[PDB]
Amino acid sequence: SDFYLPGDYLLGGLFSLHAHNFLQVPMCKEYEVKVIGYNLMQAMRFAVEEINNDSSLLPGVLLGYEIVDVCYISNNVQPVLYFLAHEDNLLPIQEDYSNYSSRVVAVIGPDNSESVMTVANFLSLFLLPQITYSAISDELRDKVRFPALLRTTPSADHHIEAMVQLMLHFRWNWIIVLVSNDTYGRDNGQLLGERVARRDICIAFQETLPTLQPNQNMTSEERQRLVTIVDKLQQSTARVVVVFSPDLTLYHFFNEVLRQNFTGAVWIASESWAIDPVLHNLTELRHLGTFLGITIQSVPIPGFSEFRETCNQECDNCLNATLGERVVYSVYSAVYAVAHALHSLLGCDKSTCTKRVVYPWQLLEEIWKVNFTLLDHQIFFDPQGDVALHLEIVQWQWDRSQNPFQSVASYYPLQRQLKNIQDISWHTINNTIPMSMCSKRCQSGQKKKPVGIHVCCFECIDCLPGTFLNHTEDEYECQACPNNEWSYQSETSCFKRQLVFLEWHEAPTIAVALLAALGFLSTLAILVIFWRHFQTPIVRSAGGPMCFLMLTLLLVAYMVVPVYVGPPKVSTCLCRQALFPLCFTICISCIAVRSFQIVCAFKMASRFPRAYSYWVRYQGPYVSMAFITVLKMVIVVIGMLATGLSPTTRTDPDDPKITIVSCNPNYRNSLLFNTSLDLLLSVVGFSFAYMGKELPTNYNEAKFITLSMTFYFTSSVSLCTFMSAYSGVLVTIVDLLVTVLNLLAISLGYFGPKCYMILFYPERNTPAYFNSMI
Amino acid sequence: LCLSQQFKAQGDYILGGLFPLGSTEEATLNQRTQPNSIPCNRFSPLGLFLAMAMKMAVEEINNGSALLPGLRLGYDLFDTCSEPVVTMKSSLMFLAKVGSQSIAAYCNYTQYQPRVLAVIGPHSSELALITGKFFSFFLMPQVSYSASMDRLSDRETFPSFFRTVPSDRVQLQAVVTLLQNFSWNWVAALGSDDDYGREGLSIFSSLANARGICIAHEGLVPQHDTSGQQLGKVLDVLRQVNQSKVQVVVLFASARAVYSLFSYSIHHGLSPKVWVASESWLTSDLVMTLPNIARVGTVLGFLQRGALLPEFSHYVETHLALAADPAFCASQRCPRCDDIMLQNLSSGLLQNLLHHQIFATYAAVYSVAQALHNTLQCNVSHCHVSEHVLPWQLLENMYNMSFHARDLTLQFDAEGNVDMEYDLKMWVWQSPTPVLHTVGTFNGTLQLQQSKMYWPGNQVPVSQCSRQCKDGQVRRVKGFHSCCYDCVDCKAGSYRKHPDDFTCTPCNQDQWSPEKSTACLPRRPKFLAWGEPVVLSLLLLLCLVLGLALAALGLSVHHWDSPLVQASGGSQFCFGLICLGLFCLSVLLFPGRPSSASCLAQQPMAHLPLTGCLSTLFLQAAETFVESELPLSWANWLCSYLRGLWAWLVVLLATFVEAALCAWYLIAFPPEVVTDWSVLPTEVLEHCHVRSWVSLGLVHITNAMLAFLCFLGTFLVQSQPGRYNRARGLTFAMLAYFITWVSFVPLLANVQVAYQPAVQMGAILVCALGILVTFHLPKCYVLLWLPKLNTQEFFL
Repeated sequence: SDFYLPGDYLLGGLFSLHAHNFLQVPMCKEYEVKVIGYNLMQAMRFAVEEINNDSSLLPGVLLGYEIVDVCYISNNVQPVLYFLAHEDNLLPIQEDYSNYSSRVVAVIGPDNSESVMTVANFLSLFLLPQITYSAISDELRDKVRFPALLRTTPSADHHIEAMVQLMLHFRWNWIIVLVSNDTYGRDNGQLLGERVARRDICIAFQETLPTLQPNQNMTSEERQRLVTIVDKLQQSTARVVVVFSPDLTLYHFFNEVLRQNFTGAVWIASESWAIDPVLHNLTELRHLGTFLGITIQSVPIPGFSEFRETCNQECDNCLNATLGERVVYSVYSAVYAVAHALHSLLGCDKSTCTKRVVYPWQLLEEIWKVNFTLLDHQIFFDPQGDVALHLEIVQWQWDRSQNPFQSVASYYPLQRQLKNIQDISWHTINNTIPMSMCSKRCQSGQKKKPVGIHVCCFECIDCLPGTFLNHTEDEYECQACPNNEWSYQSETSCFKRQLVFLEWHEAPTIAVALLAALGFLSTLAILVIFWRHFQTPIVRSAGGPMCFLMLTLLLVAYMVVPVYVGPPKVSTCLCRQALFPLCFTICISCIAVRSFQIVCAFKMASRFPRAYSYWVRYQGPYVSMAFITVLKMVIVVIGMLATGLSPTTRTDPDDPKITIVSCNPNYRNSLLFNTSLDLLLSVVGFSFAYMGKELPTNYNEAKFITLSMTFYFTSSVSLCTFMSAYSGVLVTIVDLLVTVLNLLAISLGYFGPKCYMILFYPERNTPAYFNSMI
Repeated sequence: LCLSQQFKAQGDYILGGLFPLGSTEEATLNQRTQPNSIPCNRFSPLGLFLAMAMKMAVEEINNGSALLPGLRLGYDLFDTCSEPVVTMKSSLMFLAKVGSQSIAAYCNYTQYQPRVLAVIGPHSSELALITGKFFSFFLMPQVSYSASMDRLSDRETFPSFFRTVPSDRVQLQAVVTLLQNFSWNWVAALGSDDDYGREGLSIFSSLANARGICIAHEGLVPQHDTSGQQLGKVLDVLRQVNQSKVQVVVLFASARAVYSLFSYSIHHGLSPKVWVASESWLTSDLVMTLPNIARVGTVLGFLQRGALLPEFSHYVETHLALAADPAFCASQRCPRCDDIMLQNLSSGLLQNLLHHQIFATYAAVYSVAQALHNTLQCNVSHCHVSEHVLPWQLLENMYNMSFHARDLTLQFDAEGNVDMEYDLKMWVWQSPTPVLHTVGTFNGTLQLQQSKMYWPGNQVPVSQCSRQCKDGQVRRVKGFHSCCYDCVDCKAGSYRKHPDDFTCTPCNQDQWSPEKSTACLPRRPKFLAWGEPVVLSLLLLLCLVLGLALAALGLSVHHWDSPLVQASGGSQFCFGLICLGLFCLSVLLFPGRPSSASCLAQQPMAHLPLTGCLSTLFLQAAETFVESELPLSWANWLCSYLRGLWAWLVVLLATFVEAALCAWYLIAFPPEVVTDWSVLPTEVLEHCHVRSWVSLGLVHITNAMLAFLCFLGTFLVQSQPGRYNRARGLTFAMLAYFITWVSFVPLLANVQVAYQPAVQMGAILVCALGILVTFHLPKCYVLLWLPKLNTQEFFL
């Protein structure tokens, strides 16, 4: 048969041309033929024949081979014993093999990773070099574990990286993973899990497919299993679906997905099914979505298109069963690598070959060493045992003028990135990239709020006033505004707030100041006209030091306006909160005690002469004025110390720009406390004068007390009413206006009539007029 | 001592054995480039104990008549060195033709003649895989005492591999049953990075998914503690467990990975968790060394109930003592055993827990011996010695059998496992070292002894998950598989529009919705409709006050010729009373559905008649004041001058000023009919909005000033007896006015929003009622009940 050819040195070859009572071990021929095995076997035979023809590569030396049709898992062991034998069938057992010479010097090994590990563990103790062409399992990189093994292909690492960089390029953030129950699926799914989270992509969910087979009928439980998986596909918002499975099993899965009326996904196919003709020919797949697949890049062998067209080394149906491009170059490069390593081991040059007996471990030591250009591609073994061959991404196309599979990207494993991506004709309405992300991006000024486990899951929430969003600093909590700034809720930046207080530019402010000035000069005129008539009965009965100092206090109190108006200072704030109210209050108290003296004192003297005898003895009225004054002192200080000596800042009720500066931030509270006692004094004096309504003893004093305290009472009640329905800037200026109006109430309503009589009814200055009352 | 010489004995049939007797230092483990032999240079007690167990089993089998009578069963042992290369080089000598040094590559098993009947298999799972695949080609039966990994169950690739320990699948079925018993539906699953842990996760996840247990997180913990990457990985695992709000964790791992995880778990401060251990690390002689264990949380795990061998320690010490005698040498596989003395093999090492694996080795030898006993068709004390058995002939007798250990019976099942049973053992922390407490048993079902369970506190811990949302809730999936949800309640103002499994839908502006609502409900418009039960009282009061006004007007017109009315103001008095009656009726602009006309008209339409009325009372106060407080010599002139046409002039002037300020209000601060969809919980408010209440003073200041001037003109006045006192009436009237409108502001500022118009209506009504009750009512009372006073002398 063609499975064997002689030579000076021999290569072993294991290819899966095919696929118990357990004692009845089946022969390899008892299973269906697989065409890819014929392709790979003919690739090896072509490579060895070409190397024998090339007189410059092995001058005067012929390569041979022994090829065995290993059926993909079963009937292992026998080939390695067949290869390792010293002569005929015999293999010696000994401690050290450094001087041993096996039948073959190198093995072109199996395809299935399980079989590769099985064969490698048996070859390892001899260090007979093995090269394999399609086992992508990543565990084979452990050369402590597999010292004899090398590969002509990138490992699963680079396939997963191709997938991940495809996802990054098109910004797919949110994916689904489906795996077979095999070691292949579980391994590749965990590896994808290790690559994805590292780079910010998130897996929505992962689930294992059932191990169905295409020929047999599906059971009810398997049917429901597929239904349950497709339901989770249909419910999820993700649309990138990654499938790690052998090809044969997926026929049922895609039949079910079609039956379920599913559509709109991107399917990313792993190496095991990315190029399957049978799945591609499933007629209705084209409605489901876009199919992309990672696969090793095809390199055309020049001469192969012509060349292709006691047991386990024979076949009866191979060619007629035939009547693999992407793996053929791996097989070809493996054979050429062995040839070059042998050429180096023999120390050879054109027509100088010396035909040593070669021990496999030295051939391994040289196989690690080769570096040459083959078919316009350069192949050398990485210390981890892999040759760098390009990968590609193929989109499936259902136009049969071109090839079924169209390349759309290429992955360079040494530069380790995906390059020159081309047009992918998507399923969307206008070839817009099909998006799939867990969440919408934040609007300006919105914080993130994580949801669930995954990084991609978050709500978007507006920043509150007093905070702002700073992309340079954070996005999961808001940055606080400086103490003199603010923000318009959902905003990227702050804005400066403005202080507000009374100043003379304002019409009402200057108006109030002018009113206070009128009051001041009128009070001073009253004082001086009283002084000019100190000798008169009017000033004797309703004047003297009490009125002199009352007018002095009142005219200095009129100087409040320059202290209210203008930028505040601590001392002026203390002056407003205690001093002006204090010096104003005692005047009202004087009016009160005079209202007592005019009538109620006589009621006391007649009804309660004992109390009156005490009252006149202990200086009743002056003591009463001092007593209420000290009560007022306590009342002012206990509020001020509870609210602070310094000026205070308050927010404007509905204008975000304005901050209002004023004393007494607890206005209403103190307003009530301060007035309560003052207005009670007002009421008691008012009622006393009302009782002695027509008493003319003090030049009809009761009428004018009544008038003045009426003005005071009504103004105070009006202020308390106004404060219940307004909160804006006008508060303090209206406060000042009412203060000035009360100063006017006293200064004019009480003293003015006396001065009017002095000036314009001078006959009333005579003692003759005064005595008419007696 | 002579230990190494005792590893071989002749017999009619010979058993091979692979044990972890030897090992090599870490310096040996570099990449290998030349096919030399491995320098085995260390010793272990475990390997010697297992080898002694096999020796004991074979010695007992040869002593008794119950098995293999008339035959001597031999044995010789090799060391695995825990190394595949050494393991292969050793196992090849089992297969090599007896009496020679080579093996022949025959194409099928029947042609071989191996020198051992069967192989008592290796310790670890990796070597079990490697050697089982190798032996299967020769169909030589192999019996591992330790390898529990489930992949070895497959009869297709491992047709001749057997074991005397349960597979991992049985243990994880027990674990799944435990989780299922406590309804611990929400758990994290962790495994070690070596094949045992990855396969453990693969088995457990399949079982959990099949039984509806939801795995919150699934991942692998590293085997090494050498670099910041591993620290970060374990920190990330802790983060995963923390953020998923798990409380029960399954940790199927080899011991060193668990030690690495736990040492950092103690450090990083994660809260205690329930850990379901595995037999591979629950032995925990290593784990006991941690500086703190009580903060880890409860540890549970199933542990094998193999039989005890009291004789074994005495046997070991006996043979070690014998191996000191040099006489045996007159009669290597492991050179390092010869250096070992009895003190190096103290009984404390046998009391480690290793009884499980020692007894497993004993039972393995008994299984092989019983299989041969069946194959030789033994009668009592007589074998059928007509043939010499080859291993592939013994294999067919091995599957169907049952065999007896010391006081225990076993069977190899359909795929080469044995049906052993378990104890559920848990750790309790009260003692200086943790104590293993038996708290349950598993034999295919879980026979929990729940009353003995020493939980923290006195109650079961739990982590669970909601499988189905209530109808009024929005779903959101979670878990490694999308096996379960967490629930969102529809907040008021939102509704469950669709099964959109991330978020609720906001309510429409024309509608409202309560909590847990599936769908919205339109919100009704609200305003002071006619017939509202409080407005009804105002509608009655309107008639009452208007009735008083009209009764007084009719009485005045009836007695029009009498002094009282002229003294009260004559035509001005009548006109003011009519204006007051008109003032009452302005109430009717407020109720009902608002309109653009009434919204603007209502304030002027109220205050203009009131201004007209109040002007007359102000003029009467002026009369009272000029009659009492001004010098006669021009008081008479003013009194006679202001009365008559000039009173109408004052009326017109006041009306004009009020109207001008009404226009200024209608231009500078006009109100508007506003519809509000937000200020009420289930309604839409329709109301006349005012820009700011301080702007309302434009229509007030006129009336307020007139009232204040009237009050000042009347309060001080007094009169002789025998005359009508106008001052009392005017004073009470103005006082009532001020009380009313001082009450007005704070009420309007604080009533609930929907009722505000009622306050304005009530204020108008009460003000008019006060004026009538104080100024007109006593006049008509005296006119009715005591007309005798109605004279020029009394009233003027």
